[PDB]
Amino acid sequence: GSGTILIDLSPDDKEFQSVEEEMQSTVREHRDGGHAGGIFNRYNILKIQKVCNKKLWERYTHRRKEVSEENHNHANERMLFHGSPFVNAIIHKGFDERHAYIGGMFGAGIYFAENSSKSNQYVYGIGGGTGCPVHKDRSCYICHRQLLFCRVTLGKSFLQ
Amino acid sequence: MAHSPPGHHSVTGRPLAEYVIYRGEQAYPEYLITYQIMRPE
Ligand SMILES: CCOc1ccc(-c2nnc([C@H]3C[C@H](NC(=O)c4cccc5nccnc45)C3)n2-c2ccccc2F)nc1
Ligand SMILES: [Zn+2]
Repeated sequence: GSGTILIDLSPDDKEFQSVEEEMQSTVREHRDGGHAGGIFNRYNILKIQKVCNKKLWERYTHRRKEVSEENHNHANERMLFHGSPFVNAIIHKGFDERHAYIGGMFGAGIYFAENSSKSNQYVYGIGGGTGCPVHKDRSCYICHRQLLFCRVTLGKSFLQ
Repeated sequence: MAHSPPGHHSVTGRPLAEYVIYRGEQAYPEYLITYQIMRPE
């Protein structure tokens, strides 16, 4: 089975508060006026869990080094938010580009954002899909959402 | 396709057999063959 352990972080833990602050402080007003991700200036942060998986970590650090050696010994590593309907799969199986939606404006890739409110727009699908499963509401205040705050190797990044 | 279908690592077609990989590290260029096509008699 999955070699993923979830480590529950305490609200009083500095690591919790750091990820919490990044989530809250990177909210912005969006051009679609909350159409995709809902209307809000703030989150209710219910849980922050460290995803521990040796297989997925060693896979990441291996590729990070390969990219590093290709880009003047610089990984160009960034902490970035990810939203998609497949967070439960990703924490167990890792990120899989074979499931990437080709219709995206930047092609068949996996999307990250430095704004939490941007990644929130993709939690229920492209353009917020049909919103939450229960109320079919993109701006649902009841249903619990999941984002990933990810270590991402950008290496030599191409501007579009 | 940009990548292998989900659960797959390659594509095989018959439009003769052709094999396609979407990652360069899934092949090693083991032998370099220098040659000419021979004019048939
Ligand atoms: C306007 C811009 O449009 C966009 C915006 C965002 C996206 C986008 N970025 N990443 C994804 C998901 C994550 C990946 N899948 C897995 O990593 C996966 C792993 C393991 C098991 C799985 N099982 C099923 C599916 N995926 C996995 C795709 N997306 C994304 C893709 C489809 C639908 C919604 C999304 F947010 N793409 C385009
Ligand atoms: Zn709901």
